[PDB]
Amino acid sequence: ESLDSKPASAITAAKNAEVLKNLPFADREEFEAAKRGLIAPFSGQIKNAEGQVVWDMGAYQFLNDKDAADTVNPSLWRQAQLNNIAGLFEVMPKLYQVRGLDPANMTIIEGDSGLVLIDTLTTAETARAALDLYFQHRPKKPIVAVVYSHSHIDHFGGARGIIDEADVKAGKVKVFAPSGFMEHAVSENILAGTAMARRGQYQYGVMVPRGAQAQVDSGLGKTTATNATNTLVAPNVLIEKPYERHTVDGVELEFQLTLGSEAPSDMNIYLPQFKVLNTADNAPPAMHNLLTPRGAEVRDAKAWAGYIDASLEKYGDRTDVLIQQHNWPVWGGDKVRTYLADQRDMYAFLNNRALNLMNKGLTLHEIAAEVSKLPGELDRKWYLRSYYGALSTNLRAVYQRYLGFYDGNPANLDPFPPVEAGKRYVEAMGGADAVLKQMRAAIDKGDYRWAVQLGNHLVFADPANKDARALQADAMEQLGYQTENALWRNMYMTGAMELRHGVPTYDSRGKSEMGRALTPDMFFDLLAIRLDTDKAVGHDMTLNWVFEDLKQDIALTLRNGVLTQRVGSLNPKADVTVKLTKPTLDQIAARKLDLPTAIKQGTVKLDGDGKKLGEFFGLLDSFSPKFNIVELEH
Amino acid sequence: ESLDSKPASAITAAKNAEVLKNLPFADREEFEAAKRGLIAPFSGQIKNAEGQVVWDMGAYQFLNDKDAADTVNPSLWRQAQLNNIAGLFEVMPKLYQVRGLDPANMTIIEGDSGLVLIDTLTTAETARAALDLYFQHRPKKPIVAVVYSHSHIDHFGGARGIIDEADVKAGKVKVFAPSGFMEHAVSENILAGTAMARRGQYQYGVMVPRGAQAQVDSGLGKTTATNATNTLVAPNVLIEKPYERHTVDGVELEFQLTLGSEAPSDMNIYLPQFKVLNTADNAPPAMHNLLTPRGAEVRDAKAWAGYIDASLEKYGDRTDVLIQQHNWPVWGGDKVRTYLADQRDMYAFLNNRALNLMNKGLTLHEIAAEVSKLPGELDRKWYLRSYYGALSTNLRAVYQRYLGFYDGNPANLDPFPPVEAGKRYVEAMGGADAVLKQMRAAIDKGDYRWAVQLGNHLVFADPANKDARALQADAMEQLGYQTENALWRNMYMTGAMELRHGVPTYDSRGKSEMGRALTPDMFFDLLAIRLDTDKAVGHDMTLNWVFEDLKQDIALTLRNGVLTQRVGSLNPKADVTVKLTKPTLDQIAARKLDLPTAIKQGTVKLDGDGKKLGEFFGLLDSFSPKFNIVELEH
Ligand SMILES: [Zn+2]
Ligand SMILES: [Zn+2]
Ligand SMILES: [Zn+2]
Ligand SMILES: [Zn+2]
Repeated sequence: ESLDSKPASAITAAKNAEVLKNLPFADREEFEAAKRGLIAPFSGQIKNAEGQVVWDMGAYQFLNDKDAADTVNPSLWRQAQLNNIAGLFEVMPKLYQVRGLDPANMTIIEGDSGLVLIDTLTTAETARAALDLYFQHRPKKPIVAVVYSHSHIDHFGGARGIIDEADVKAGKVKVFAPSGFMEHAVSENILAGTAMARRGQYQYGVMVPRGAQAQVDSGLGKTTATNATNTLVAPNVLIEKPYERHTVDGVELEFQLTLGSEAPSDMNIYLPQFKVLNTADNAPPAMHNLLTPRGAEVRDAKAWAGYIDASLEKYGDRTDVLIQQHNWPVWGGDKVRTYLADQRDMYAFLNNRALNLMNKGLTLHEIAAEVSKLPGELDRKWYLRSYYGALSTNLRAVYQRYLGFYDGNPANLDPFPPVEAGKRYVEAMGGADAVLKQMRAAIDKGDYRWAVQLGNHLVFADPANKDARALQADAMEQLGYQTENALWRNMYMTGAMELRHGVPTYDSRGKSEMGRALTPDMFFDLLAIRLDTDKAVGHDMTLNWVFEDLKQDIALTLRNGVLTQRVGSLNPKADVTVKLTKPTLDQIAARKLDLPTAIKQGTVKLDGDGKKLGEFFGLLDSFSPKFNIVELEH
Repeated sequence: ESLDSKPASAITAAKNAEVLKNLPFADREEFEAAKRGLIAPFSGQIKNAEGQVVWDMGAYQFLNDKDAADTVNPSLWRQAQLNNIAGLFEVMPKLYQVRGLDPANMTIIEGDSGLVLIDTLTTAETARAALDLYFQHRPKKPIVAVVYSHSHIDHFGGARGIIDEADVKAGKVKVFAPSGFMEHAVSENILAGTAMARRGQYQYGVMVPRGAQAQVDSGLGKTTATNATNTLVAPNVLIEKPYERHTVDGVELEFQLTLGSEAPSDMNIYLPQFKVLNTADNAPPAMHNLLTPRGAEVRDAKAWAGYIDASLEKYGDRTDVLIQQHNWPVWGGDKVRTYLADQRDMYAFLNNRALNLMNKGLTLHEIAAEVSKLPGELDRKWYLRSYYGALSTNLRAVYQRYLGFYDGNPANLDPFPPVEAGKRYVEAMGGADAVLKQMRAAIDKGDYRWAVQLGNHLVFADPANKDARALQADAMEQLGYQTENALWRNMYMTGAMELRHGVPTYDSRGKSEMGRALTPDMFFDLLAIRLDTDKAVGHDMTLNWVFEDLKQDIALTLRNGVLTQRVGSLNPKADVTVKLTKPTLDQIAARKLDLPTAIKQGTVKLDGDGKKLGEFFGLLDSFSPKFNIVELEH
């Protein structure tokens, strides 16, 4: 049995051929929108300080000006080509977008004395790349204001690389965000972060080769940046009212809090002077995720559609062009009004149809099966295709949000873990060789869907079964070939790759400098997750922390192996008090500063049982960002 | 194959005998707390207008002063025995509680001139019955104020039976609520209502007969009311700040907002005069659900633990007795502080341990299997047992909250619907007879857990297979006999019953009057759900609605078979304009008033396409509330 990337099968290639028939020949239209406004194209490479490639558009050369392979769905192929159109873009004078040098875009407005920015890109390396391309056709000006459209890494991540941390702590540089920015940014990207990062490797297929048999696109971009630095710098102006007009450096900004939609903290941005609406990530030219593959809190389709409807109302007529922080803009008032209404109708449908079926008694997989397409004319639009988010996932995601993972059927109340259930299903079907045969029968029958369900149990029951991995991976690869959904493809490809070759060595949050923005309370929130309950039981203790610089007081309490904290108080009878400053912690947190060293320097002062601090730090786990996904631990 | 309720199996009874030894012997402590303050006991019946029974405590007589049967887990039997302690209780002079006439409790505070209430129970009938019992021992006074402690039907559903709609509308009776009450109460109980009510039939085993081989208790109560009226009356004063003091009828009320925890809209109530804390449903004497079986939004254990630690800090030192809106109070400051400390550690642990393992790479069923108990002394407390919420469910609920239903493994990206998967697995195992063989072997082995997974496949493949159904029911029954979890037992019993004798004809929301509180926007949010998209595809149209009494305008738009709405505006080019009143709408809504009848009456003015209004109402589906759960749909 082979561990090589197989070609498209008879059945795969045919399925893809059929798609050519079913796709509407209203082509070129969108291509015209992709290309319009282009100044300096980019098809090169971006490197970090050590010389490693962080972004590389050149690897996608194969998509360009060619027809679709059988190893790719034609619809996705098209979308993949569109995201290939990258570089520097003029919308209107004084208004620029840098596309295809990050999964995200960067919108820069040429202010009076300086510059106003919308979004910082994913990484400090891409951000400075973006600006570098800008300054190369436009005059050099400093940065007066930055706009975080949402609490998403691909937008706040490139921050520290283009703006100084202290100009924001002082106020010389104003930074605009949505309400509850910091609390949600740190949850998604830090508190469940190790899981999120690793699952994310599947979402964008980051370690998967770029080719027609492998990695082609990520729907709203190509993929993400590799071996680069995730930064985080907290905002100084928190927009908390539903609408707000602010003015800075001679630019008028109309903000629309779209909280709870695409991000838990998210806002749109309108520019009166230009007659332009920035929907951020709220209306991309592809169905978005209500539940992201990397893992996040479910999003609200209902609120999502209302916010789009609000945009359509409040700015629908006074807009000539709509620009987003992902993909190309849409030109002409008529077209934006139609676009937004279709976008609204989409998310509204997801919510309403799912809720319709729920009250009809359908369970999440039933619903996903029963709704095969968007209703009416929404089906025929290129910008509502399941390229990023899946109609199916999204329908399940509504059931999740309103009712949960449990389907109501007591037979699904307490499912067996994958290893347990695998072993039992294999036995039930006659053992390894019996299922292997059934797998082959299904791969020949071109039922790759069932083959993976079959193979999954087997690989989990016996991960040493080399013929099971090879088969499972082939079945997945085929599913990746057939799928319209750029994200699904990435996941099926990364699946196959890791079934075959194991888990590659790479940390998504290796270079990360996001722990700088962490307040002490967010830090101890992290330590609570880090703490090993089982070891910690028996070692009950209380710890006082006084942050002399921030004049902050936190009371940590470890009881029954559970860690809890009180911000703004101190326990009198605490076992130890730790007097220090934010930066001192910062270096203990990034492992720069040795425990016994710190006490000698005078940088950490102790009152009580010092051996308690040491023993408390001993009780912390560290998380490997390199865990198994398609086979069992470790 | 038999369809009768089977007795305990040798392994089941054995398992249940072992519980006796491992349960802590410090019984009686909890009984003394439940009995304390009892004035008037209740074991009676409560009946509706048509004389049907809505609530019967005497049905549980079998539990009283008797030892546990082999068909019920001893720990649960204890819990059941405590929930049998029902009636009117004095907490302190001027402070009374009505327990065990409803799944929830009623707190009654005697004021300067009238009565201050906390929660109104589930139904008009029970609520009236609670006040009867009170007035039978305390002086008849009017209700001056009501407090909705959270947006759960067991706390707001009985309001209309005891206070007047227009009195609240005017401001004579102050009704307090936590921020966003209406929004979340109408969402959970009306928008997703038919699903939630039916799934709720399982959660409380409503149609399951009460006895040792069937229904016995529901953790924080016995069950819910049957054949009763759910009401809803919108509050007039909303608590928006984290803490608020209010004095009404000479009663000092401190509110602590605890939004996101047990309920989206939720708060605690401190009574400084008394030195008592009402923790509503935030600290019941049992683990609570982070994800409820009936179905609702996931709950935030992190917040949950945080709010408790807040109560502990801000009220723990000035609290002599803690009272709850379910179960008995806890007496003694030292005891309440221990109690709240333990409860906080619990929800903190749930969140933190799950998140720990998540970052370690474990999936939801893996973490469920890995964590078998609460840590340290938390395991040893009666008030933290999984009687209501399950430890496994809650662990899975943390996974759901932060990551979602998808485990990251692409094999599980696109699962088959129950029927599809069932037919395939059955085939893969060698068809009905072969799987029935395997089922039989599993029941003999005492593997009731595996049996139900096996049988579910079969029953869904062919719901006419009476052996399958009968076996699956027996296995479900044993699982029910074994479980400590009141909710799970209910679910397993209801399932076994419906597998055997089908779904009985009962509407939980039969007498419901919750549509009366619905404002027009709410009513249209409901219609968009009710709308049949396939049908309404092709009938695109626009409707203006003007509410003469409310002075409110609503712009309905139906596009691509999807219904959206705009509040505060009218579209000038609408196919029709309707000018009416809220009462008028209600009567058409409750089906009491025909369409053409109303038009004639002058209560409904049309402006445009008259035919259109008719063709719009004929596009809405009706939900049957009797859908199958343990087998595929009708
Ligand atoms: Zn985003
Ligand atoms: Zn983005
Ligand atoms: Zn509740
Ligand atoms: Zn309750």
